[PDB]
Amino acid sequence: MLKTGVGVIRMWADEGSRLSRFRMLFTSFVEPPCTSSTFFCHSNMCINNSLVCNGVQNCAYPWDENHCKLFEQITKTHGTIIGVTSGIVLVLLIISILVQVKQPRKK
Amino acid sequence: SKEASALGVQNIGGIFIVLAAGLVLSVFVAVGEFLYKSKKNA
Amino acid sequence: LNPLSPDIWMYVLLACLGVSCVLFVIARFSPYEWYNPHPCNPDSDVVENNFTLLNSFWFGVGALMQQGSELMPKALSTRIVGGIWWFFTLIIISSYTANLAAFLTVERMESPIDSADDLAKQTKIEYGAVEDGATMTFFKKSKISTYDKMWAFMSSRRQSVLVKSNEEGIQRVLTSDYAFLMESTTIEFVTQRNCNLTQIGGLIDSKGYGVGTPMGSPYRDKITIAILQLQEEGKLHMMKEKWWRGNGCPEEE
Amino acid sequence: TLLNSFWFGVGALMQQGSELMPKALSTRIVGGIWWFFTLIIISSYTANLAAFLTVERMESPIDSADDLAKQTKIEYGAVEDGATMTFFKKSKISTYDKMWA
Amino acid sequence: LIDSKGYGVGTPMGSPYRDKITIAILQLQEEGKLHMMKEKWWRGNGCPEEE
Amino acid sequence: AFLTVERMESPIDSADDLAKQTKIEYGAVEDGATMTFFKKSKISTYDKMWA
Repeated sequence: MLKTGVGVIRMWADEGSRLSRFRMLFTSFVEPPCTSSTFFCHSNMCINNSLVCNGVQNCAYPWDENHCKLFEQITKTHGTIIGVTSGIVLVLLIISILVQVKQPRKK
Repeated sequence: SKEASALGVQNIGGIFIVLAAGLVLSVFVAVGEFLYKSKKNA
Repeated sequence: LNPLSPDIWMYVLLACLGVSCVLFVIARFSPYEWYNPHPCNPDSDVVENNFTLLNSFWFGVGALMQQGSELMPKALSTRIVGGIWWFFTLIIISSYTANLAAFLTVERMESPIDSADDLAKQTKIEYGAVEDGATMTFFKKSKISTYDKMWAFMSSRRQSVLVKSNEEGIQRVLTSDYAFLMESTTIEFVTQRNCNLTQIGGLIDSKGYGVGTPMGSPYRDKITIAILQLQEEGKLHMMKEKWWRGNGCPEEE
Repeated sequence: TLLNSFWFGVGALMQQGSELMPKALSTRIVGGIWWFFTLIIISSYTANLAAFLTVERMESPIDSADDLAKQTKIEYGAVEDGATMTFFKKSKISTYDKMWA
Repeated sequence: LIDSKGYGVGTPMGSPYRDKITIAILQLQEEGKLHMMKEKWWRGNGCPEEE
Repeated sequence: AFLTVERMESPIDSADDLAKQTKIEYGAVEDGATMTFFKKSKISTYDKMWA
C-alpha cells in the first residue's frame, strides 16, 4: 500500500536480465471512502471510476471484478439434432395415420 | 456425498436401442405374416 | 421432474408418440385384427379392426402410466410391439423411482456441520479469521490435532482467506461459505442482531472478563466479592438480559 | 354417474383402475391427467419412506430448560439438599420459578 | 449451560502461593494442557459405532 | 433398506479402520516387540489401539 499519491518502482538486475518477471498492478483511488461514482471492495477501498468488473483482480480480494452476477433446451450436442429429426418422423407418421383415421371403414 | 446426479442418456440408452430393434422385427414379422396369409388364401 | 435430466422427458414423449403411430399402422393394416362384432355372431360380413388413433395413442400412454388400458392387442405384431413398449415403460418408471430414492436419501443422510473437528475434515467450506486477532494466533500456538490441522489449512490459504475486518468477513460469510472464527460474545450479539447467522459448536477457547487493577489494589478482593454477590443474585445474568436478551429477541422469525 | 365417477377417482388413485374407462376423448383428458398425478404420488411416497427407513434421524422433543418447563409429562430431578435445589430455590428469574414450584 | 461456576484450590488468606498460582494457572490454560488432561481423564472408551 | 445397507457398508482395509472400530478384536504376540512397539509407539491411533 502506497501512503502517498505518487509511485516509485525501481528494479535492479546484474547480468540477470532473465530475472523471470516482475509483473504487478497499481490501483488508484485506494484512498477515498464510498461515493456513488466509486465502489467498495475492502475497508476504505472505494475506487471505482470504471473498474467495476474490469476482468482483472482489481482489488486486494475478489470484490470488484469478481462475481458481478428456454433456449438452453434448444442447445444440445446431438440430442437436439436427433430429437428434432424424431419430431419430423412423428409429424410424417401423423400425416400417414390421419388417412386411415378418416379413409377406411368396416367390411 | 456428491451424487446429486440427474440420470441422462449416457446411463440410459439401451431401451431406445431395444425399441428400434423391436420396431424392425415388427415390420419384418408383420409383412411376413401378411404375405403368408395372402399366399395361403390364394 | 428433478431425478430425470431435461432431455429424456422429451425422449420419453417422442418415443411414446412414435410408438403409438407404429401401433396403429400395425393394427388397421393387419390380416388379423378385423373382427366379427355381434356377441352371438353367425359369420357376419361387417368385420373390422378395433383400433383408432385415439385408442392406440391412449393405450400407449396408459401402459407408460402403469395403469393398464382398454384395447387387448391380439396378433403377433401388435403383441410383440406392445411387449417392447411395456418393457420400455417398466424400465423407465422403475429407474425413475430408483433415482428419486437416490436424491431423497442422499439428502436426508447429509450431516450439516456441527463441530470444529467436523469442519476440519471439511474442505470446501473455508476456515480463517480476522488476521492475528489473537484468534488464529492461538492456532499458531495450538497443540490440538484438530487445531493443528486447522492452522495448517489456514497457513495453506495464508491470506487466501484471512479477512482483515470483522464486518468484511461478515459480508464474506453472508455472500458465500466461511468459518470466520472469532469471539463468542460478538457472535451471539451479531446473531441476535441479525438472522442467517448461527452459533456452532462450543467454546473452543476460554477467556475471562475481569477488572484491571495495579499490583497495589485493595479494591481487588472487595470488587471480587461484590461481583460474586451480583452473580449469585443472578443480577449480572439479568444485566446480560438487558444488553443482549432484551435486544436479542426482536429477530426470532 | 356421480357415484361411479367418484368410485373411479378413488380406485384410480390407488393402482387398480376402473372399467368405466373414458369412452370419449374429452373425458380421456381427465383420465390421463389423473393417472399422471397419482403415479407421481405413489412413487414419491415410496421414495420418501425408503428415505426414512434407512437413515432414521432420531429426534429429541426437548432441547432447552424452558422447553420442558412448559410441558409437564416429564419429571425433573435434583439431589436432595443438592445445591441445585438451592440455586433453583430463590429462582428470582423468568421461568425457573414454575419448575421450582 | 444455565449457571457459571468454577473450581479453585484450597488456600487460606494471603498464602504466598496465591498470585504465584494464579499466574501458573493462566499459563497452563494458555498452553492448554488443562484441556488435554481433562479430556484424557474424561475420555473413556468414547462413542462406539451407532451406524 | 437391506440392499442399500449392505452395499453401503464397507470392508476394512486400514489400521485406523480398527482404531475407530470396536466390534472385532486385535491380536498380537505379546512381548514379541510387537506390543512393545505399540506401547512404545506415540502415534495416537496405535496409541489408542494399544490402550
